[PDB]
Amino acid sequence: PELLLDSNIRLWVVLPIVIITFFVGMIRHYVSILLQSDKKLTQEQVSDSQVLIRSRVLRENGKYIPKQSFLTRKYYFNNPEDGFFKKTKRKVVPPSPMTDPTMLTDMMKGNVTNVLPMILIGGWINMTFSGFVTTKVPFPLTLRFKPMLQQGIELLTLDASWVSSASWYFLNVFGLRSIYSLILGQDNAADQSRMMQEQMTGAAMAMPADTNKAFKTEWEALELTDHQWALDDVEEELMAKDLHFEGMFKKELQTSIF
Amino acid sequence: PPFISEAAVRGNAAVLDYCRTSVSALSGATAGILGLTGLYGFIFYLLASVLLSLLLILKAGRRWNKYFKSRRPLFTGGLIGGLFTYVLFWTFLYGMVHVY
Amino acid sequence: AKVSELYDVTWEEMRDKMRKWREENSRNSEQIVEVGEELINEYASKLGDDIWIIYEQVMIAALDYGRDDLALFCLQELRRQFPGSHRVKRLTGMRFEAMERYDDAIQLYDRILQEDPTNTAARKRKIAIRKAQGKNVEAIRELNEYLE
Amino acid sequence: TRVYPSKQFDVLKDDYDYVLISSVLFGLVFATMITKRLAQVKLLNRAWR
Amino acid sequence: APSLWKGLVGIGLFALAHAAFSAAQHRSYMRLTEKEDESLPIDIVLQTLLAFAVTCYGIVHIAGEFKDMDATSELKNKTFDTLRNHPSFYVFNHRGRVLFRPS
Repeated sequence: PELLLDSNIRLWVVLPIVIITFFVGMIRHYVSILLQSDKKLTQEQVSDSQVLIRSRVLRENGKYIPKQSFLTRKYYFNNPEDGFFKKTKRKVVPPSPMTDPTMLTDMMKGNVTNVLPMILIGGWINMTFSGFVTTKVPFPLTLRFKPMLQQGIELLTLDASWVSSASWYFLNVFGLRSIYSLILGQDNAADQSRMMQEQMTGAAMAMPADTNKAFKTEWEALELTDHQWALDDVEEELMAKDLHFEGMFKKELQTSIF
Repeated sequence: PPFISEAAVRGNAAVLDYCRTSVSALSGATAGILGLTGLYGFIFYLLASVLLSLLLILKAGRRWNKYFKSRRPLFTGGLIGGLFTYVLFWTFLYGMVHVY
Repeated sequence: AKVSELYDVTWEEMRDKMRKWREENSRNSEQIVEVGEELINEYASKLGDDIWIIYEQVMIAALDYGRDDLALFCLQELRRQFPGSHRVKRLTGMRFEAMERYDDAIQLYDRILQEDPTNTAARKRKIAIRKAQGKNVEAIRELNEYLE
Repeated sequence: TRVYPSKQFDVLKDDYDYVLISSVLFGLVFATMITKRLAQVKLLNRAWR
Repeated sequence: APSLWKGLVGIGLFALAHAAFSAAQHRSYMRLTEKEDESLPIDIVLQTLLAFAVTCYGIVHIAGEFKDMDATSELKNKTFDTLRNHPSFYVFNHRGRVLFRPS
């Protein structure tokens, strides 16, 4: 411990920067909520979505269903003579994704270029305070980080532990990343780093990019799935005991009628 | 076990993460108040996390099978991000008191 | 018991009980209006967002129970803030159906459909108007139409 | 006199306008309180309409 | 019960802050005196740990929800009578309406 600092630089740099980043994050979250706009949904697309949900629910929950009705559903969906998915065809948009290009694009897109706006804020903050020493980090650091860490102090003998305001605010950004969700909730959009990146639950889950292709894919998926009546096994309950109905029947006396 | 509700699971996970982040935040303040070296500080953070996990298991005790399907998230969960938010409050009060 | 009940409660518990009633969508219009108008005259201070749903619920119960005066009293309060709101239009149409002149309610539903194409509630209310007006066969056909 | 080896790295910079900093600090809170009610009324209007 | 936990957490936080202030005063005194590389008193350190352990006990009790995993248990009390009526279809044609009409 050395480099005795003033008590006026801690009350005019640390607290201001902390409040600045806190309120910047909160303002960003509130503005993100405000700017959110609804997307128009057409009735045909809605019906397509509901049919997709129906077929997916049939795929998921198909064990607890009569075999005759299950085959009737599957025929109605398939129906080689007419076919609902076969005849009903909407407009088709020419595509562009390709196998190798999209396989690579999965990584090329990513979220690589989402740090620059925070770098702009850090640059402005460092521009305001040219020669300053905010705090020291207990973690030992290597001298090859000193140019990025100090960036404005002409000292070669000094250690890299003493950080500037730029890295101070940079670490302040991710320090409250998990703290923002504490006051807001699980779905938090106050991340200062990802400013332009849209983070939301997502309006209109269903995205039928190619209605016909999705129709055919579900048509073959419903042909692949088998039928196994999970109701046919009723003998397990046959030889058992009934004591839970004695269970809250004891605790159903205690409540009277209002 | 045949049918599982996502709302209850989400609530359980949210509560778990909330306590994990709060305990980590206070662990950072304690270490910053005392002032130690990096190795000892990281060991102390790990010890605090282990104590929190043990208390979390003690909270459930019996009938825990209905509450949590497994125990891996209880032991290993939010160890890196929690450390990221703990390092901030460790050095926040460290240099505020000693350096200043 | 009325004074005894009104004594050993607080507004928080009463509001929570009304919320639980909404969750269980029970048919207790008498008690809903009994606890509805009581908290509108005792507290009437805060919880606007809750009290709008409470206004709608109380008027819905009053349409069932015996009282159109409170129904219109809540209708004016609902219309004061949101001038254009389709839910209030649906509610007014339901009350109009309850009173007389079903045709103007049908016309209001037609206009609502003209404005917003995707309005399930108005179609359901029309299906219910023809459930009780005509035979159940036509209502079945229209319910099948909307369901399809 | 006092000699400065390398400018200054221990004392607060002389040209540090507090009016701008205080104005920004108060404006952030003012804008947050302004946008809070806007978000609330937007949510209410979207829910009702 | 929750109010007691909240008060205990607040008291522990206040004690932790007081311990921080005491440590700050000790270091301010240390900077006055040359050399004397000694540590802070163990009593206030133990008070700090006591305040840290107490505040971590109520922080877990304040948010305890632990809902049941199985989806059948919440609908174990709900009756089909309430489910039979729906809020979409409500016909306003009943004998109670004409019975309550005069009054």
